[PDB]
Amino acid sequence: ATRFRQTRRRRGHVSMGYGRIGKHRKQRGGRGNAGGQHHRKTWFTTFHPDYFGKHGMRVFHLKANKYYCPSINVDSLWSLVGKDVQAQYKNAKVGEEVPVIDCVKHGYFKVLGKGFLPKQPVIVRARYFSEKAQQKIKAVGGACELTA
Amino acid sequence: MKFNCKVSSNPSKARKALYTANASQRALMMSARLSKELREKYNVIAIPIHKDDEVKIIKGHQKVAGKVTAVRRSKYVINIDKLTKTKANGQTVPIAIRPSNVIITKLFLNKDREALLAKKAESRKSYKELVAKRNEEVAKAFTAVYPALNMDIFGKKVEPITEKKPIRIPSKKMAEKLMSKPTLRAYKTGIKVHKAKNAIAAYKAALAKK
Amino acid sequence: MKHNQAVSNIHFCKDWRSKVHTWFKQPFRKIRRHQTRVEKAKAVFPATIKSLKPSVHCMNQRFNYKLRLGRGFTLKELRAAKIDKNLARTIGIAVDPRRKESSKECLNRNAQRLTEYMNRLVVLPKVHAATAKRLVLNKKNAEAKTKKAAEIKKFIAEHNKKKTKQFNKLPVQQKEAKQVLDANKVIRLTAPCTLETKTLTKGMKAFDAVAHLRKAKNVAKAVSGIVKGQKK
RNA sequence: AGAUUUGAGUAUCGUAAGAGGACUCCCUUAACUUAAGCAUAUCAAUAAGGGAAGGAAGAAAAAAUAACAAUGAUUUCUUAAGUAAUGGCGAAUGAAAAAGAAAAAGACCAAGUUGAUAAGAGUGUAACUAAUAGAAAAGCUAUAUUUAAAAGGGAUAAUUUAAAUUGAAUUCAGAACGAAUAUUGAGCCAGAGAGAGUGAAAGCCUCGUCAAUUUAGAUAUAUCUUGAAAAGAAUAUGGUUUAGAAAAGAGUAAAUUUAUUUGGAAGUAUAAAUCGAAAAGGUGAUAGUAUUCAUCAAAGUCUAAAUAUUACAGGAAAACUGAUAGCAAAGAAGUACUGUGAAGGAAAACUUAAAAGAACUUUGGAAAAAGAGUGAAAAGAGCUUGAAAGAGUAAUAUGUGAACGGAUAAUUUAUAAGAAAAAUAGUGGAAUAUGUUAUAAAUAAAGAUGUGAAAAGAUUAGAUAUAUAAGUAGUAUAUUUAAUAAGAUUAUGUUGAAAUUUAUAA
RNA sequence: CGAGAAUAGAAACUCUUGAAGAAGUAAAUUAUCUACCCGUCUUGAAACACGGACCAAGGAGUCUAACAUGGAUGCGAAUGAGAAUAGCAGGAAAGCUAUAACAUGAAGAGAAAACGAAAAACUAUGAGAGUGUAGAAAUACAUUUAGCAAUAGUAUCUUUCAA
RNA sequence: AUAAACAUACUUUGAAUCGGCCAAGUCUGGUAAGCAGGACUGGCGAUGCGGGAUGAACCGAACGUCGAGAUAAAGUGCCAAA
RNA sequence: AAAAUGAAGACAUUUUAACGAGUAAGGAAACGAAAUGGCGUAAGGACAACAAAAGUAGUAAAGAUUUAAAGUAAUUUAGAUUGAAACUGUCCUUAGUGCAGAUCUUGGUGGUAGUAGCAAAUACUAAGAAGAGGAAAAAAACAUCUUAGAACUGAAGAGGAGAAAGGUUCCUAAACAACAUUACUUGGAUUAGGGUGAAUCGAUCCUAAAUUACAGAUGGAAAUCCUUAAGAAA
RNA sequence: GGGAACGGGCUUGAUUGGAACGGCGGGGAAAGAAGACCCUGUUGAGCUUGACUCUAAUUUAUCAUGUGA
RNA sequence: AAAGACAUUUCUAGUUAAUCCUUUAAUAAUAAGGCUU
RNA sequence: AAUAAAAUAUUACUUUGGAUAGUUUAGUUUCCUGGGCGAUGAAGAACGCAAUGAAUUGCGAUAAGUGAUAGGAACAAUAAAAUGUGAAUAUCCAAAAUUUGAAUGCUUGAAAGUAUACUAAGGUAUAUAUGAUAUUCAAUAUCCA
Repeated sequence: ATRFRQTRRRRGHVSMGYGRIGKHRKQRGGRGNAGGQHHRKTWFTTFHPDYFGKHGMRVFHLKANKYYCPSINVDSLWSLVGKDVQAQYKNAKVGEEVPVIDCVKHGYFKVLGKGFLPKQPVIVRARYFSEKAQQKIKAVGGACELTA
Repeated sequence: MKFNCKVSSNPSKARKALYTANASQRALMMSARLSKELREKYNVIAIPIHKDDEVKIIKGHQKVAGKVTAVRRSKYVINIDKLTKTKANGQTVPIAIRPSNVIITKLFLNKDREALLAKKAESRKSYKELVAKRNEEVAKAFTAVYPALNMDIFGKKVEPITEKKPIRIPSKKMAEKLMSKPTLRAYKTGIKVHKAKNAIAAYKAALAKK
Repeated sequence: MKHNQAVSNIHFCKDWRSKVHTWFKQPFRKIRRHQTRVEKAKAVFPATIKSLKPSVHCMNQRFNYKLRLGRGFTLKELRAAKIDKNLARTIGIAVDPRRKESSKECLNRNAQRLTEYMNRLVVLPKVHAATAKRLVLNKKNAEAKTKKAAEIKKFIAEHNKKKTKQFNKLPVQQKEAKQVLDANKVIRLTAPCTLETKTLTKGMKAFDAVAHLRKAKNVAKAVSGIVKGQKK
């Protein structure tokens, strides 16, 4: 909407809100990120202090698929199967059927342990497990299963 | 609506095709309607006009009847021997008439007008009987669903439904608040004007009774 | 630049105006392709099938739990399904000799796909006339096949209570033709998945998943020390 | 003398050239610019120069990715991603696999083998030839599997393209106008109320538009005939008697160096100088050597489809411009005109419905003027309207080295404010108000909890038929027979808020 | 003599002018007071600073792309899926539908290998809700309970040489 | 003691600007300057009005359109109100 | 700013109190007690006589010129004249959206101003003719043609012919709107016709300085070199 | 007089009758030209030079396999 | 020594070997690249 | 002190000028279908042809048009002649198609020209490079009597 721009409220004002002393000239210190080490150094220090330099080792061809590992906390495990299934097997124990939460089927590979688990046995199947994730699962009466 | 992507609904292209039309196409655009007596004789609505025909001017200042003396396809006009103007210095000039302001009252039929009139009459009959085939099929569907009614009802007067069933919807209260100020003022003004018209009518009715 | 902003990285310093591609032909690609699809649906009528494709696993561990349509069945999958590789391309089956047999599970999964397709397949005779040899030979062996099918019915009756054909017969018969556009939409890649439930035992309860992960990691990083020690 | 090789002239039948180059494949080491200077860098496969193509071209069938529960020619789109990486590590530059789609199709040469070898080649045509990747010849055979007389004609049908034909309903009535489509009134058509023309605004005046018809042209579209339905032929795994005891692309792949290029960084690609392989070998992007592993098998060729297009040609649209705008060009526009040349390069739309474009007289040398006349109207051709700047005429007003403006009055001019009506006392109640009744309408319900019906399907177990059938409740389809489990959708109880406010008439 | 308070009373008018033109307003002239050339740069221009003879028409913060803040909106541990693309009716550059790749987010630190968050929290002040009494009109005090947001500080936990 | 709820504390986003000049019961360099440079404050710039005849900065006082009054600086022979 | 009232009244509510200078600059839209309020241009989607003919318009549109009214203002409204066919009001959406300046662009027009000028090339006069075009109180000047007078270039010419360049300007007749700084009956100007005759003059033919081919040589290319050397050519 | 320190305009005075012809060169800091002198731009260009960085031409070394000693 | 479906991890002491991270199919000795100063 | 000639101011009418309004056979952009040239002489250039034409349009010594097939009564500025025994008009057709230009027998400046062969004129063919076939040859290049 060009009728709501500031250009429609500065018609009649000579300089269009750019000043009479310091005009609206072509450049205001260079083009792009020019002068990052000479006259815009105070801007780069203030707002991007680690812009200039090197840090870390180069990876000549990065295989970003190897670092792909979605994670789910223990507190979010039961939401994969829903609260209806969770309440159905609320009084399960050793010996009878216990729901299996296949994280890989839902796109989660590693199970991290954060937050609390409802006090029901559960079988958690995933590729990797955190240390506290296995402790919290076992303390609730469940089991940890490996995949792939 | 037009569903033929080949023809154009652009006014500029329609006028351009009118000015640059060849002589063959200009003949058909210069068409006139047969009179009552000729239409009964041939069952043809209209034909392209021709020299030595007799027409009758039905629109314009002078509704005279005359004989066609020229069919000027460059100007899309015709000339009549009985419609002339004296060009100041004594001599007369024909006055141009559009062929849609006249009706043909007598035909100059040599041999191709006879063939054309026969062809036009036959095509009129075929389309008239084709429409009858469609009309009965549309009538057949109506009867199979409303056996107690006939299709002539669609041409008579219609009796509107008078039942005035209301519905309780929990949005009539909000309606006045769902209008912007410009349309709220118009709606409230119409309510006030409508109410005042009933007030004067009631005053008129009361006086009429007494 | 003034105040707090990101460092701008815009590659417009070249001539982008001649590098601009606009998609004004998008609404008409849909019409052009759909119309070409319909004319493709005729001509090759029936079965404008986009060829039966195998069930293959997506590459890499990021995707390997998913199945997707490959390109062409391997020669072993056709041999296992008892299909001639020369006839396979003519009955709407994709063939790919470039693909190597990856696993037994792949061989069995994609041999079952061909078996299901061959049962759902109806091949019309090469010659429409009723005097064609295949229609003639169908009647000729119809008497003999009745006794041939007698023991096969009881073959699957007692046991279920290498002699295996090199090639199965093509299903060839005269029928009212119904056109399906793609056979990959009839034969699913995988069955729908429901909630899995398992019996909780003390054996699974005591399993130490983290310890096995660390041991697998530590054993992998310990092969370096073995080689250095051996060379010492 | 004769047999060859190589090179010429002539004759015959053909072929290339030039135009165009928007899109396509390439060659060549621009600079302005950015880096707040500048020299690498950037601009940038960019401009200019040069070559070659088609309706598309290019590419295309792994010496390819990957490290997986693995994929699988090429192209194009989405995502990856402004990421990995490159970079006076500054400014800046910058991919690809995986993944999702459109479309899909694989075939040959060389080498090898077969040699009573086949007008033109024996210094070799021709035939066979790959993932069970030691192939290839001739003849018998076993088992599974495929098969109708090919190719070419004729006809019908279907689907499309083009042309032609056809295509409703007021030639309605009144009033008024220079003129009716506008206006008033009564009607009609519509799978047609897109559009144009018509003295002026049209669904029904003309042409058209909707629905259609006919005839031609194609499809590798199906049907029947020619055409018999046989002889045989083909695919694969074997067995056997002879034949045989292979090959797989060289100044290439690499290497040293130089130069350009790349995101490719101890070298991604190209080229040149030198050098130069093979009882094969290439790649896994940190150089080196070793052993494994994985995956391919270069140095010859073709290949539809999905994709691009601001040349040019033919169409259709538009929240685009409306004669200083939109193309430079709404007229004989790349024109007039300029320059030796390469080149440069405009301006200019409108009388009226219809020329009915005054037409005869007087004045004048003529041009013209004044009458007269046409027209609804001079709209009078320098022609729709006709602004401002600048002038002329008429009316009014003022006056000593500026003029104009503002506040306040005076003079003159103009505009401009009205037809009702007294005191007191006899009749006379009329608008309204107070309140009583009756009538009407409106205003209260958001939810909560019960009982059913049920399409489409889904699973399982049976039955019939067809096709196929591995020793894995045989599969698949069509029609039927029962059961479970849910079910989109849908019907209906109970529960739960009134008593007020206006209007109307006495 | 006399405040408060109680008892009772006394105000509804003239004149002049105006459709023969009132009041007001406008225009022109006269008179008193008053008034330097606009735009711009500039400490400062009426400037002996520059542009401006006059009039008409044109004429200058726009479009594409990336990020951020903010006001309105939808949904919300999800949001978008008008990614390509594939279908539908209608003929349609419009509209509707597609258990869906991916983007951003739900987890953060480290150059990287390798990892991956509870003492079901604590402390302070703090929003709100009740009662009683009185002034007395609103309102002002006492007392019971609650402790959100925000800020600051604490234990505990993840990664890092380093929080 | 006094004042202070349209108090106080701010948070985010952003504009313009960083050529300045003047006064003085101030200072430094200079013989000095309507010179150059500073400390504190008030101004002009950005500001018209009443007065100083005239004037960016002096004095009084800061401005919506007006009526009536008391005033400020400063004035009261005429121009010019007294 | 605070109280009060609040489904629609209306003037963007009622009351009370304080306040109002301003360059650069800021205050997008929407927000019932509104987190500023509005005017104008053009186009798009709607709405515009509620009872079945539903904004205005040949009983006069837009535009133009003025006269009055409303508004603080941007502007709006109406009358009259002119003009004759389209247009307007409200809400949203959209922008090629508001000019006094840019030595701004294009076009048109003033003062200067009836002014500076129409002063090199010695020079014209008389009678007659033609023509609308020497009249007149000397309006002292008058273009073309003939005759007479008086003169100039002075034969290295203001003479008679050619080359290049121009291109019909050549000749004749009719005609004078424009053009030749007055005028023109004149013209190299307007209109229409007519006109250029070669065996012997030239071109054509020959070669000069030089120039360009096939084949060849060279170059990434375009193309360059070679002209008788390189050739089964000439 | 003050003012941007040399007014046609402003303040106070001197003074003024409207329209102009021929001259004239005091003024209009008169017209012509975005000062060419001077300075500033992180603006150029011609020319010079062991200014920095390069390059044609020239030069030197190696490689590019004729036979018999 | 204690838990573990018809294998394999944990705790304890002795031993031997390797040991800051990377060069992305796995290792090795050179080489190079990271981190802190 | 005085006059209003010039000057100034407002309105009406007229004029110079061409703004404004209304309008559009012209543009711009997007999309769809093709992308169909040439030694059988292309694109481009020149010249010529209408009863009265200068441009433009169309055409090529058969000239603003010929035949055939459709088509059915006009054209016009003026006059002719023709015309239902077929006027306009349309075309992927047939005939014809000047000089050039890749330009190709040789030459070409603005150049007029000119050779040979086949069939006096007129008309054809004859550039360069190149493939296939035929024919005539050349070189002791290899054998070879």
